[PDB]
Amino acid sequence: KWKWWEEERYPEGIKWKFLEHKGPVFAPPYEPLPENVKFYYDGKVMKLSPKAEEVATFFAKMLDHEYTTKEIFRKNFFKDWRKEMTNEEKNIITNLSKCDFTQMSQYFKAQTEARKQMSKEEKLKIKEENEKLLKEYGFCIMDNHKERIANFKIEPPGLFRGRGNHPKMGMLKRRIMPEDIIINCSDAKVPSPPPGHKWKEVRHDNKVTWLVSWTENIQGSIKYIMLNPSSRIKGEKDWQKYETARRLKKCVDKIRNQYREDWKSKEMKVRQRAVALYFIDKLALRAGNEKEEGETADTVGCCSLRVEHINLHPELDGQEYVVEFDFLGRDSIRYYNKVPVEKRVFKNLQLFMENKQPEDDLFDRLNTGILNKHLQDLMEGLTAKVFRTYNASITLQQQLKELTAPDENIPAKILSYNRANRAVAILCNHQMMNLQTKIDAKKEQLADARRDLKSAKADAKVMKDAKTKKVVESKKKAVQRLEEQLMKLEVQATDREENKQSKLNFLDPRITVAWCKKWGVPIEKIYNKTQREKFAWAIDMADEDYEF
DNA sequence: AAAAAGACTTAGAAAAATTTTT
DNA sequence: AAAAATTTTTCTAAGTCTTTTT
Repeated sequence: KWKWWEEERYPEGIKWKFLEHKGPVFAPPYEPLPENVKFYYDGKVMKLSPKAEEVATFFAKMLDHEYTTKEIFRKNFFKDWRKEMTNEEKNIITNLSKCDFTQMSQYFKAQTEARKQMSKEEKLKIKEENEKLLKEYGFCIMDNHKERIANFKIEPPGLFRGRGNHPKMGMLKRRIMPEDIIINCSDAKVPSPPPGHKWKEVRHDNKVTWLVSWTENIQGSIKYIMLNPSSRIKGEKDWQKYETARRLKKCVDKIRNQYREDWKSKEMKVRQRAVALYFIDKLALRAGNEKEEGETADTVGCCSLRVEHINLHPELDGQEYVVEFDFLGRDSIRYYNKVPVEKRVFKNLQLFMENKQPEDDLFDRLNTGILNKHLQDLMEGLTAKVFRTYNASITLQQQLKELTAPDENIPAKILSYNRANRAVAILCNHQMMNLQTKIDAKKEQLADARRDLKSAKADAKVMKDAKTKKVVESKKKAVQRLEEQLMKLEVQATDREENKQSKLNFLDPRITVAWCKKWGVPIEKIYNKTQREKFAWAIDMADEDYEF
C-alpha cells in the first residue's frame, strides 16, 4: 500500500496542509579517547582538550586517504584546528607536520575491525537500535498519511571533503546544535528540543517542503531534511518531470527549427543563446550556472564556458567544421570533445571570440537565468535540464526496441536491457578470472550431465516401457537446469566484461515498466527495493504499450 | 533586469549489508 | 567462519532552478 497517483491534483503553490514530525536526530556526543590512545607532537606525548581532541580524531580517521596528502586540505585543516585550540595548545602546536596521529589512527582501525567481528547476537541489537531510530524519527505525518523521512539523521561534524580542486577541502564542519536547527510544521505537535535546548526558529511555511533547515559553516548554503523518494511530495514532481520532457518531445521540432534561425539574429544575446542551446540539446550539456571564483572548485557548464575551453578547427580529422571542447564539468569530470557542427554555429562561435582573453566568458550577455526564461517562454515549465531527460529517455526507448530479441529467454532479455542502458550512457558519456573457472567448470558439468541423458537415450530406444521414459524425462529437466544455470553465468560474464567505465535520474521509469511488461520480465530483476519503492507510481500506472 | 538567497535534484563516494570465494 | 566480491543504503557534495529583493 502506499497513495496517490490515483489522487486529486494539489494545485501549484501549496505543498501541504498538515505537517508534523519528531525533529532531527543529532550526532551522538563525542566520546573522548581512551587512556592508552595517545597523541604525540614532536614525539612529545600530549593530551588535547576535548574540542581539540575531537578535531584531531577527524584527521586521525582519514590518515589513510589521499585527502590528507594534499596541501590545500592540510592548509585549511590546521588553520581551522588552530581555532579549536586553547591558548595552551595554540602556542605549542605550530605546525601539522610535527603531529603524530598514527596511534589514534591504529585505534579507530582497531575499532572498525572490532565492530567487523562482534558477537552476531549483539549485531542484531545495533540493527534493532537502528530500526527503532527508524521507527521513531524516520517517519513523519504529511497531510493524511505517514510518509518516510529521507535524511532524518543530522550531519555529524567532520572535515569538508571537497570534490576535485576545491579550495575549501579540509575545513572543519561544525557540530550542529538545536540552536541552529530551524523547524517546519503546520496545528501540529511541535517536537520538544533535547533536554535543555531551544530551536533556532519554529516556523510554519507550507510553500516549501523541507522539515528542518540550518546554514552550514563551510559555504553558508542551507541544508535540508526532506522525505523519502517514495513520498508523494517527491513522486508528484518526479512524475511531472518526465511529463514535461514528454511535452517537449512534441514541440522539439519547433524549438529545433527555432534556435536554428536564432543563429541569424540581429542581437548578440539571442545569437549567443541559440548556440548555447544548440549544445545543451545536441550534446546534453548541462546549463552551467555561474560559480563563485576562489570560493568553489572551478568548473563550467554550457553557459559558463570560457573561450579557453574551446577551439575551432575548420578542417580537422577530415571533417568539418570542428569545435574542440576541453573543460572540467560537474564533480570535476573532464569533458573533452571534438564535435563536428553546422557552419552557422562555427561562424557564430568565432564572433563571440574576437577581442577577448581566454579568461573571458564565451557566452557573455547570457546566463542560465536568461536562457531558461527564454525556454519557459516557448513551452510551459521548460528548462535546460529537461533537454537531457528527453534526449536519453528517447534514446533508451529506441535502444531496447532495436536490441531486445523478441524470442529470447529472461537472462538474455535482461542483458538486452543492460546493453541498452550502456548505449544510453554514450551521449551523456559515462556514469574474472575467478568467473571463468566456474563458467568453464559448469560448462563441462553440463556436457557431462548431457552424457547421462545420452546413455539414458539408448535405454528407452529398445526398452520402450514407461518407467524408463520417466527416467529419460528426469534427465531432460536436469540438463535444462544446467542449461539455465549456465546462461545466467554466461550472461554475467559478458555483462561484467561489457561494463568498463542516468538509471537513477534521467530515465523515465515507465519506459522500463512497459518493456518489462510486454516481454514478461518481472520488475524484481531490473529494480531493487529502493527503486520500485520510489518508482511505485510508474510500476503501477503503465501498460505494456506505453511510449514516451 | 540582476543578483543573492533559498529550494530542490543529481550523483559520486563511502558505509552497510549480502552473497559468495577461501 | 574469515575474507573477498558484489549490490544496496546512506550520505552529502555539487548542480539546477525558483523565489525573493536590492
